[PDB]
Amino acid sequence: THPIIHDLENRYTSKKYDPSKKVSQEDLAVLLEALRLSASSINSQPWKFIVIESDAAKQRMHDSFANMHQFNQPHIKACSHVILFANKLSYTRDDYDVVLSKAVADKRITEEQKEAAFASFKFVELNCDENGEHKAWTKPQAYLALGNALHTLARLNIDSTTMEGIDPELLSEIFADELKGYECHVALAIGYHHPSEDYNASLPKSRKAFEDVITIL
Amino acid sequence: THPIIHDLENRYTSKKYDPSKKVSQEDLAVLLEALRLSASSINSQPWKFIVIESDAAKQRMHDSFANMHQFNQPHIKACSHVILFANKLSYTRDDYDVVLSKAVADKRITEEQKEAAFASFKFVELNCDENGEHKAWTKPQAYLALGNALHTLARLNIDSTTMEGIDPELLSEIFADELKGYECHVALAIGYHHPSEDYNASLPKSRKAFEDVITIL
Ligand SMILES: Cc1cc2nc3c(=O)[nH]c(=O)nc-3n(C[C@H](O)[C@H](O)[C@H](O)COP(=O)(O)O)c2cc1C
Ligand SMILES: Cc1cc2nc3c(=O)[nH]c(=O)nc-3n(C[C@H](O)[C@H](O)[C@H](O)COP(=O)(O)O)c2cc1C
Ligand SMILES: O=c1cc(O)c2ccccc2o1
Ligand SMILES: O=c1cc(O)c2ccccc2o1
Repeated sequence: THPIIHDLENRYTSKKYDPSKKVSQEDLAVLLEALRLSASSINSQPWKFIVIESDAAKQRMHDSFANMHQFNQPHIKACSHVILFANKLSYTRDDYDVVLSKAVADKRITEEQKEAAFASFKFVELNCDENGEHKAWTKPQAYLALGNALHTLARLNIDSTTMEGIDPELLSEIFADELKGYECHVALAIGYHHPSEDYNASLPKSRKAFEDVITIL
Repeated sequence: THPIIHDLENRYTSKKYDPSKKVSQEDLAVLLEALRLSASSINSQPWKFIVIESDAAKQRMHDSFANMHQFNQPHIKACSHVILFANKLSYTRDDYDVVLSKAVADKRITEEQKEAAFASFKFVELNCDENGEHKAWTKPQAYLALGNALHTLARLNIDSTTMEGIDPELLSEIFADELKGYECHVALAIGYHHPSEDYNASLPKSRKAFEDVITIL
């Protein structure tokens, strides 16, 4: 099988973890750097990836399922790490300056061209919603990073469970300081599936027929 | 360098294509199958990938830049193929029926279980607009597929240019029948960069400091 297809046909959504296997620091570092290298509109990187690693952090995450989507709760303490994909509520010219400044430092643009580079920010200004927030534009960038992450995990042979069945309001309360100026609509548990109780590991993958999703013109 | 990091450090946004090189059908088939295998919330697959391959289709795509984002227009005819990432405006039970029916046909589930599988559709009603549109939920799923595609292209060593600088309104007119019931906010040109005029090929990649985007708890 072609290596790319093999990876995408073999990755799946784990439904039960093995609490005695942890992701190595070597593998976790690759995943985190892969997330950092994700592409985004105008190199905005309007995101923050929060890694729930410690027992104390896991308890806090565990508690965010207090009143909603409890079918996802058992994974928190059983898996190795949980990653929160946070997207910025509003993206300002100041946030953008952080990017442009770094670009001047990395030698991709000149300080003179920097001011000239601020014109690409108009693209952000046009995507400003009712309340003056850009969350409808920043959230999709974070999902792009998530797609990158899922492909990355398939290559490292690490199991995962993407989760939209979370409580964003309660997460913003529990991780108050960390999610300041951001929102979190999706989290990702990673680890190693349970050898006998992860029933999804044995089910066939199902997707729509090629002609139902692809059109060639 | 670690294979995953090498791929992500070496892929970049091409700013000029070589019109004499096309993507092979073998490579195109891998990319399209990779898009099809993308994960999505509840396996909804609320997307359609439209491939602009023929000269006639390229002309239509070329014409969608008549009003705006002219800086992106030259790539259309120069590159090999353009892929439109379309997301569904509203996701219904009939839409989910198609997913569940294919799941049954894929032996993933049984007809009896197909009836109980619709209980997962409750999560789609949770993203219904005041207008009844789920575009704020479907668009992020399409961006996840895009993140998957960008990683896939890095593995195949094919150049690309993601494009949000497009005209969704003009696209809806030009690709009237193909996009009925969908919207398209991002397209992707693929091909091979111009050997000497693609200036971005020689510029360093720039991303925010690890500490600025990643928090470990
Ligand atoms: C954005 C997103 C959110 C999802 N949320 C959940 C979730 O809350 N719980 C879980 O069990 N699975 C969740 N999934 C898993 C999907 O059901 C799964 O990706 C889809 O059925 C395709 O199956 P595979 O992932 O097994 O290929 C989610 C997936 C995506 C991409
Ligand atoms: C969603 C999205 C839309 C983008 N739109 C454009 C576009 O219209 N034109 C183009 O030249 N670059 C576009 N880019 C490219 C980004 O500027 C580029 O990904 C970011 O600067 C990081 O650089 P790299 O992609 O070279 O790593 C887009 C990227 C993303 C992910
Ligand atoms: O030069 C660019 C680069 C971008 O990332 C971009 C994004 C959205 C709109 C237009 C754009 O123009
Ligand atoms: O069983 C599932 C599968 C999903 O993909 C999902 C998505 C969002 C909310 C809850 C969910 O529960």
